[PDB]
Amino acid sequence: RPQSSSNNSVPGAPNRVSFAKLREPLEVPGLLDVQTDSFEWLIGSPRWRESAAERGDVNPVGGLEEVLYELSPIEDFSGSMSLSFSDPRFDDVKAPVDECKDKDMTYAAPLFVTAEFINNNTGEIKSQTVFMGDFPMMTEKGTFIINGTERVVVSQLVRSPGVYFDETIDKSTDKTLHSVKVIPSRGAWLEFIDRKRRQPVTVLLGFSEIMRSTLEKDNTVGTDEALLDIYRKLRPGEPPTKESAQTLLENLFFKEKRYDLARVGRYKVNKKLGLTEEDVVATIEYLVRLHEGQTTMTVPGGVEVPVETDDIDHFGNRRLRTVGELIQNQIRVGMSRMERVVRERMTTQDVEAITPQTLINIRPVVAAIKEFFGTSQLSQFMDQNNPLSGLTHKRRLSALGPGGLSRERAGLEVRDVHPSHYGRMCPIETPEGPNIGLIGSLSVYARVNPFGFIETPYRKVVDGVVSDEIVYLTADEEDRHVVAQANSPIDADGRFVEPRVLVRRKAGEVEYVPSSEVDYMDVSPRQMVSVATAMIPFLEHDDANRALMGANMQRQAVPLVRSEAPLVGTGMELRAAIDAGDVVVAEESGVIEEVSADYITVMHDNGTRRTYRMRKFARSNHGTCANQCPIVDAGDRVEAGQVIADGPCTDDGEMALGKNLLVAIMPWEGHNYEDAIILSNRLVEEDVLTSIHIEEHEIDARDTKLGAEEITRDIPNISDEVLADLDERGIVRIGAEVRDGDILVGKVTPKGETELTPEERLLRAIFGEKAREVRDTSLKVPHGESGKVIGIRVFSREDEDELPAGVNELVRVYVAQKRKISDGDKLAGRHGNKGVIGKILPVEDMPFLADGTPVDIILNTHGVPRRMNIGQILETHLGWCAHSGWKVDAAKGVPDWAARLPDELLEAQPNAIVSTPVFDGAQEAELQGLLSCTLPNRDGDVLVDADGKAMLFDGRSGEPFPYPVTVGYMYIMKLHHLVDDKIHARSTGPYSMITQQPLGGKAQFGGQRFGEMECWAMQAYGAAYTLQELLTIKSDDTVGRVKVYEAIVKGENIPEPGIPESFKVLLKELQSLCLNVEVLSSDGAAIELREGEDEDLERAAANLG
Amino acid sequence: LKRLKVVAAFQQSGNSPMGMVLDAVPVIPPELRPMVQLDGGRFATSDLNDLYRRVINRNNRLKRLIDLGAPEIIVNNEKRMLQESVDALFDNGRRGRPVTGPGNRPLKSLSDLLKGKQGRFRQNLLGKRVDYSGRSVIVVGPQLKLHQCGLPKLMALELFKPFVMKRLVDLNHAQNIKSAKRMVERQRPQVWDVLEEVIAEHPVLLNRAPTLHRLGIQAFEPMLVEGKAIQLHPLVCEAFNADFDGDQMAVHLPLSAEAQAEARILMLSSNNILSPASGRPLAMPRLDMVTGL
Amino acid sequence: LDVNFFDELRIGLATAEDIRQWSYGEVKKPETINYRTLKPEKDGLFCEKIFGPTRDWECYCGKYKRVRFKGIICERCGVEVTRAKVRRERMGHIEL
Amino acid sequence: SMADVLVPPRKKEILDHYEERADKVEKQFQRGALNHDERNEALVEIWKEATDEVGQALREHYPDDNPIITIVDSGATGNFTQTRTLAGMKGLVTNPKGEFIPRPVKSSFREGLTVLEYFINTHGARKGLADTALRTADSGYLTRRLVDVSQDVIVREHDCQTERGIVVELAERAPDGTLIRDPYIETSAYARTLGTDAVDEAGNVIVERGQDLGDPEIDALLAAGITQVKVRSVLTCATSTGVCATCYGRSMATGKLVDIGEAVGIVAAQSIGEPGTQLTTGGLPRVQELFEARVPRGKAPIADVTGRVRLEDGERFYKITIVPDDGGEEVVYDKISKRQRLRVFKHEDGSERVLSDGDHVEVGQQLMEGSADPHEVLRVQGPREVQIHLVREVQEVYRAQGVSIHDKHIEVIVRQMLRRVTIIDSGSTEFLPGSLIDRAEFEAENAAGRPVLMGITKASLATDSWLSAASFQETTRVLTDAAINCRSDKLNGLKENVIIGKLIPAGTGINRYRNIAVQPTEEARAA
Ligand SMILES: [Zn+2]
Ligand SMILES: [Zn+2]
Repeated sequence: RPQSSSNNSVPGAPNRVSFAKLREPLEVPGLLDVQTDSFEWLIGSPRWRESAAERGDVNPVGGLEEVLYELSPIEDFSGSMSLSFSDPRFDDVKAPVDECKDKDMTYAAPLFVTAEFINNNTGEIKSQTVFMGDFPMMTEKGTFIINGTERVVVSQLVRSPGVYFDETIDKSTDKTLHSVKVIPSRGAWLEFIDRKRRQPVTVLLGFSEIMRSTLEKDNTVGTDEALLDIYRKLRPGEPPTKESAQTLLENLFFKEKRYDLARVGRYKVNKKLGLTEEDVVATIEYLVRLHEGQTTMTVPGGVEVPVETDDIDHFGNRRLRTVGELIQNQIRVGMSRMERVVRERMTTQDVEAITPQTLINIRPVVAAIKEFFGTSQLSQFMDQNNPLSGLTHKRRLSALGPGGLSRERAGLEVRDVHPSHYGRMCPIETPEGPNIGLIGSLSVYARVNPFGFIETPYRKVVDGVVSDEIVYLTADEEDRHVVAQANSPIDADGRFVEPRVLVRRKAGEVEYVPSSEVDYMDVSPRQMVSVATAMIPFLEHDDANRALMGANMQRQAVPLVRSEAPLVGTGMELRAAIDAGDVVVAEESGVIEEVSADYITVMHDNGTRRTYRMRKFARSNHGTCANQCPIVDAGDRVEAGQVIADGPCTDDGEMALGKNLLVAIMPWEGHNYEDAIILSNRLVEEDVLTSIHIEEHEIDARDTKLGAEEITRDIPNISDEVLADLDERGIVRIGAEVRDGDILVGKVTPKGETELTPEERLLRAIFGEKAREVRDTSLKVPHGESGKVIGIRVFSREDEDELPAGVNELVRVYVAQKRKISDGDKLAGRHGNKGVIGKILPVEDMPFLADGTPVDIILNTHGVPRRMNIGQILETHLGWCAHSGWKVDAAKGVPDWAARLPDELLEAQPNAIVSTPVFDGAQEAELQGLLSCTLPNRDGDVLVDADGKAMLFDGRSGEPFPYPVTVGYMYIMKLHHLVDDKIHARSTGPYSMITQQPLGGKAQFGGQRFGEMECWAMQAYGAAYTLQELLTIKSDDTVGRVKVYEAIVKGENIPEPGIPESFKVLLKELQSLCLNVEVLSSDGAAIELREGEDEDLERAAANLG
Repeated sequence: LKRLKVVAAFQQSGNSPMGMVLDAVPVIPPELRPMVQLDGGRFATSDLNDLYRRVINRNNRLKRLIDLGAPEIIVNNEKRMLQESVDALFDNGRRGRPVTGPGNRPLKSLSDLLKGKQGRFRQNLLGKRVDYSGRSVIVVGPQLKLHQCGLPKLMALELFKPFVMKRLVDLNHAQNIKSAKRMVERQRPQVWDVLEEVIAEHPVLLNRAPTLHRLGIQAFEPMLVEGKAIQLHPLVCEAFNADFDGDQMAVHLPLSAEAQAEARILMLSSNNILSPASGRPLAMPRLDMVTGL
Repeated sequence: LDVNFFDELRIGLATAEDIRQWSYGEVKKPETINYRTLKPEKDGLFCEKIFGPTRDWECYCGKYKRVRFKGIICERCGVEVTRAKVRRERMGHIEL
Repeated sequence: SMADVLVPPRKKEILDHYEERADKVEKQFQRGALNHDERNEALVEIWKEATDEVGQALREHYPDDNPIITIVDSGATGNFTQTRTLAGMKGLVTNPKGEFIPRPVKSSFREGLTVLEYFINTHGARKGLADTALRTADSGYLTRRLVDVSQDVIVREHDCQTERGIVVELAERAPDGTLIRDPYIETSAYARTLGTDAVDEAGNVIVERGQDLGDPEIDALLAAGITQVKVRSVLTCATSTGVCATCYGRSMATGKLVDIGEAVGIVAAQSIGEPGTQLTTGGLPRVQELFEARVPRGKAPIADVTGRVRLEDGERFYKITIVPDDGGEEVVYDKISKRQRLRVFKHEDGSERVLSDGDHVEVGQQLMEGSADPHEVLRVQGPREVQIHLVREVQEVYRAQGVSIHDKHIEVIVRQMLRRVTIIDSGSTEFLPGSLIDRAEFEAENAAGRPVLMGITKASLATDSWLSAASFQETTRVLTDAAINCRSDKLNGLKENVIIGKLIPAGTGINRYRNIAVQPTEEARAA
């Protein structure tokens, strides 16, 4: 295939012709490597062993091996014995992935280590294989299964350990004062101690003149005074010994168990100064040299050290803790607690009968792993709306979590784009809300260091000749060399065609320098953008805010019942879908032996067989439908890497998040007013925006005060007609159509005899009914839900099924809903243009082209220009070209506008899929040229003119619209904000037992929050009775609400409101604070607040007669 | 002077200063500090139960130490722990490190219920959740008159449910009111005529958060509309700052004659054209409308 | 039962006499409810003898469950038979 | 359409020309004859000029019936800066720190940006979004404090019949016979009740007192050559609590005189806070600085008394002395930094110039350029002056951002700031020294006290309602003090009534409207 076709490296890839004018020197690495490489490092896998042999240190050490080598010399106070660890080994997996998801298990493999005990008294050596617990495993997709739910461990942005200098300008005299801080990996931080203010610089002991005047504040005599002042200043506890507290203080700067030298941190301070105490002294010298400006730093043995301020937001000072390092740290905690247990068990026991099995207790380790994957903010519910959301979730770089910074502590300086993020963290894709700047995404080519620093590939240039040698540079290393943009003319032999190339300066500035002085060059124009950002066509034509919204909304697209790849792509779609994993890929080449909707089996040339089972109508974490379908036929030959089956939001292997829609940019009768969107009813009738949403309903039968609940088909006061779709157990039947209020699982709960109505008790006593009284607790379909039952799963105590204490039976019902696009659903393009459907018109109402084709979607003109996304227009134009095909006129030779076009874009067939990579995409002039050579329709009519505009008829009156309207094809996604989920209404419903206000939330059938600002609005209107009614009889007035319902049902006047329960609760809280709060009447007496019990009894008794 | 303010305060008010030292701690009723079992057998208690429990355990151990004739150092340690636990009960973290639960989370004290934006003062008193209310996504209403709003049929049927039941029993569609409830819940076809009847000239309130000024809440005459989306008049968007990107709005049904009168008169959409701030027209045309004219 | 005629709301320090007058009893036990029976333990934070019954007109021991007994105090378990509503208005106390 | 976006024909030559200027600045910096801040300053002026020029050529090349032009120039939506960014060029982009980057973005989003231009643009876009996210929270907080201070202010009576008011400028007399209309007429003159009759020097009163002062009244006043009008406002209103309908004047929403039940403090707080998300001390923190009555940063002193000025010249800072003309002792100021410029003003001799040595200064004349301390203005110039000053400054901040808020709304808050006085000497009464007592209690119980300016927060916490004060801020402190002082909350206010479920004492809730007899007439019952 030609160089113009994108994704030439992927077998069976669709042919998508690219407008890119620049060759791609380096392919995109595995987009999941940020996960899999880290976890393989933690395990010490053979793959990581090979990678570390090639590109890593000569001595490889895995994460587990590192923790064990740290913990290996365990010695007691006597030193007569030691217990060592080594050689981490893993068994096979307890259960496969689908079984763990189904059974609510944890995907894990047993961990074993070799434990060696030595007895220095008798010389015995006891080597024993110890079971260290079930170790949660990472899947091929870069996830974990914890309690059956798939989870992603997000990489965390933290500061590297080291010494960081800054100068602060004081308010007095505006003087320059340099403040220094030393960040350890573990242990207490130091400043120029551990939160103790007033710490003298003199108590620890031009340049020597300011240090000399600094030394004049307190005299120093001997090794006593300074160490006693440090001892008493450290802790307020009564001084035990000045000397012994001096040595115990010396434990803080020396002992590796207390003060842990950071391997990465030691590399940072060493790379800063020199190749302990000498580091401290060199730090004082660095600060002294910072007091009076110096471009060189000197110390004993030190040389070639620059003196400079340290920017703590720079990516040389800011590293990543990947999944492997986070797990390694929690393992270190658990192993430390286990080591305390080991030292505790060593001193007291019989040294002859001890074994490594006896000393080792794995409870704190397993509890550490459990507490991590369970309770950690970095262990996250995997976001699967579509493959792109999960993929970007695995590449997410988060600044929050334990060890990071809080949301409140985050200022605007940590959020904004830093110049060292280039090629490392995408400047575009970040959350739009309060998390902006605290959550990034890894850039397409970026890679994490063994120390946790993000690198980027660069092209090494020798004497102005661009080479194919690739070098990965840290931001530190990038701040030395001069790096050139990827867009620049080059000779066919690798020479730089222009005399000089533009560059990024070391400080983060822009400069122009001759080619012989340029070191490195960008590998790709998309190097800086993330995966989702790289999928936005004409990204360079959109402003950064709108492009941010587009990148974020692609992750919100819902899988449609049928996926359609976009006519206008950037070329990132294929690798995005493949690396995401939700597509099925052939591991080995061969021929398809058999193919069904259930599975594909491929016969390899070895005679071996591989069968791939399809996920069919599976419910994702967010309720979208994950459905795989084979794209291969029986006799087909496939290759390793080729896509066998499409997944959710995939068409022939490429990410397909939406549909190509015929668009018309124009105001239409106020129905597209203010970002509202108009759709053709065709999109409803032909199901082009339709999606499947699967809901999991769960109910259990447990033990109560009055005894066990029962799941049963026999429900009192319930007709046989509404029990029709239930089986003999009372569970709805597979294939049943369930609607609002229908019974899913019948359940009864024991009731008390005091809870019967007087009439019910009259029946029970008259007929001598059963002693068991029950209430109908059956699981019912919530409001606004419809669908068919696609699955039933049932668990019982009668079997071996593990259930929580008290729970006898647990049944889950899965309901699948086919959702056609509706008024109120949210749509968006890739450029950040978005809105809700405000009208869905009959097909005959839509504006239609001269040939009678109705447009699919009408976007309002006023929305486009001010949002500063013009790509949506550009794409539209290109879309139409790709839709209609084109033939460029070469008869007299290639026109100058097509000169830079590859020979494959000089003509295209109708419905041609096309790639316009970001920053390399289709140029303005080339697009304008293509608009002229567009092929006609079946009648020879050219429907769209050279401007991109067509003449449309009004489908209502019939008159033609007087001016040509821009029409074309735009790629529109159905966002996961859907009116079916949003609509909620309540007249009356459940209330809280605590505050006696209506419950909140739609799932609870809750009421709307009327807040403080809404009360301000009510008061500004002067509406007293509306405000009082809202806050009394409509909320917490317990008698007022029932009496109001009576009044409405009887057609009477609404009664006078009572006293809110909130005020009584306030008084009870004040009293619980020992505040005596009494409500005084006019005469000065204290009123007592209660309610008469006889009223309900008088009415209830008079009811019968 | 500063000492005189507090000493004189205790002198004139009749407060016995002995009230600052407590021999008995009140206990709040259990419904305000409930305990509910979750799915999975676990139980969930308000932090108040753990605070009270710590005070109880330390107090009972103090009694045991007084009976056992323990050393004065041990008894004193228990007394200090008791004072610190009552401190954590009243105001947690005001002195020392706060008492924490699992995950090293400071427990919420009695003082925390009265403080902050999430306390019982701000969001349990000045505002509350209400009945006869709903919400949905808003779409543009161009065919509406300024005093009207489109209401999704099911939303209106739920909001007006008691009125529809009463008018349903007035006619013979429902035998009694309970069967009327059963018919409205099942959406029997007889309810749409009656619904359209009770809707008539009964105003509803629409609100879009945040409410910046009183025009953030306005009264409209609802009319039954197709679909699940609320249809909003294009002229009030400026007042609500309503863009249709997925913005949602809330509906509230005034019940009493006074509330309905306030909606029709005070808060009606067409009765407020002008900015309450500058007096300039808000319901004035903008965007496409301007273009057309 | 009462419209709001409230003229003013007064707040002052509560003495131990006030706290003991508010109290329907002293909470002497750390226990909450029984794990097997889901019944509030006696003299606990949820104890029914002081804070009131959990179920309408039902004493803790079960000798009286019915409306006929309304107002009486059970001689066995000491629980008043009344509406469980009172469980939100009834304060306990702790003797330090 | 891509065709509908027109590109300037000379863009390449314009940008090349200004690039040659920029290259000259580069050579100037290479010689060491230019400072780095001066290099960036010159480059920023160069590329500002270039962006202006490509903007001009852009507007020149566009036909007026073009859709992109039509949309902006009709007022429908958008502005021409967006059109220039789209078609012409993006221009200078801000640093992460907020500084302009010396290299502009020369591309337009029609051309598409290069990699480096896009990356640079992300700084300004990102910091913009973040700054919006914080600004909404801060504006909401200021609105909440405005509500808490003003929410009990309602219109309690039709007219208090006070003759007090303020002078408002209707116009200025140019050297020509023409009359220059006052820019503040919309928010100052318009929608006020006339305090005293406006009479032209040539004849009859054109507008009677107690009139709405609408556009017809303003046009008749200007046609009659009336350059000033005295109006009634809530600042001068004589009602003890709340304000009278006649002093507050017209309700902005209804267009008629404000109704009795109306609660104008909440309307005022909402009217001030609703635009607050548009405010970018120069910004919204200046509004908070004024409403909180904080001693401003960059304080500019004022003259305590009329007299001659001895100006002392020094390198580090200015030192000012004043010899009064009444015969009193010299008032000696000091500690005026050299970064503070001298105030330019009209002296008593009738010249427009900077403050110089040996001038003559009147009472309250601003000595230095900056923001005056409203506390000092209160002592020197009296209580009625600080109201005008504060309203004018707040209105300066809100007008500089293009937001139109009428003066009366600010006057409700400012009125709530002056409500109390300090007791310096107890004398015969029971007031404690240094305590802040309401003006009504101080005058009725009357012995020595002085007017005090309070921040809206401090004035809020000083309310007579402990229940209301506890729900605002510092709940623990409020409840401790209220408990020790055995305070009794009178339960009259719209926040207290909301808490206990009582009709708010405003609008339909006041006793006049609340209790009313309604019965049909005999004639109607007959038919
Ligand atoms: Zn009993
Ligand atoms: Zn007045």
